[PDB]
Amino acid sequence: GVKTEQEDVLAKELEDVNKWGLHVFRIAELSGNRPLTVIMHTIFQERDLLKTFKIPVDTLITYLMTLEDHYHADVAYHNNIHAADVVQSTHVLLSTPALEAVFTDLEILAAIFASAIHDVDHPGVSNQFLINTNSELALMYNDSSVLENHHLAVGFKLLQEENCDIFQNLTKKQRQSLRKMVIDIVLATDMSKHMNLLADLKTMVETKKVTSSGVLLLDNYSDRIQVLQNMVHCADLSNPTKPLQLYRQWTDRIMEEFFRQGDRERERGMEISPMCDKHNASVEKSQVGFIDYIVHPLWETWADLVHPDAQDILDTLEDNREWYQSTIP
Ligand SMILES: [Mg+2]
Ligand SMILES: [Zn+2]
Repeated sequence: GVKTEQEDVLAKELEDVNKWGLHVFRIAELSGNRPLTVIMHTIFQERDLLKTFKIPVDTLITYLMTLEDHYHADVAYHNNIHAADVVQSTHVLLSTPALEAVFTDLEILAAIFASAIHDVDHPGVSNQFLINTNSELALMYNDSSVLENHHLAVGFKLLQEENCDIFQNLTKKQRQSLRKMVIDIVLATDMSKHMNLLADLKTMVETKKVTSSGVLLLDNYSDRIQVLQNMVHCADLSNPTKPLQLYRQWTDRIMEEFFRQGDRERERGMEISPMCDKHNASVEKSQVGFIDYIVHPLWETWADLVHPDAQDILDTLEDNREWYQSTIP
């Protein structure tokens, strides 16, 4: 009737679910490689989303396990642990004081569902690799946000498996709005969209308006979805902002995945993609470059939007950047 000793240690780790720096690798081990299922279940309960959207709990668990099973266990980075991490990171960003009572239950559901599906069935190679090899996926999506289109299509298609339709009790109006937001969020995870997303976030910080209660004013769809898009984008680019023990595990994983792509490119006589050549790699210099050109400008702009809620996240990012700089040989 009550939990095993393993289930109890897992539940104690899940008490950090509202904190930046959750031990997500430990949750992966303890859950029997079910980090996405257990973290999504915990967040759905915590935010009362089963009651709000009348999601049968058996349907939720069946869908979450099905979704987790369509992440590839042999992919070192773009797997269920990364999905779980982005979900939990989105969950913390949604709870930021500057956004209190800003977003509806449906918008919260969209951002979390989007986070959960955002990399499903990732083959561990880039859009460019799928385009250059003339893959079926690239043919299907006309070389345009190939992986991100595929993630969405799989995330939604899995709702049609036996007892998997977690949206069965939503009205058509709820479903159409949820779907448009989830699509808008996942398509924005394509790094080709980063510069336009960041420009729009900066424009929003420059024209920023606050309510009498001190929270952000977002009074049109365009502004609301832009913030959710940048939020899930920040969660996706949050590794360098985590405590260094977590950041370094993510770096080991992305470099294993990139080097594997580089090995496949070299064996096929293809040009080796940036940072994918294990014989010509500067892990440390690449991380400092990633932080300086991509991650820090994004998180600095996010920190301005929700000032001062993200100051400790930005501090961890700057400390991690200095640590990698100090190890450049
Ligand atoms: Mg992705
Ligand atoms: Zn991702």
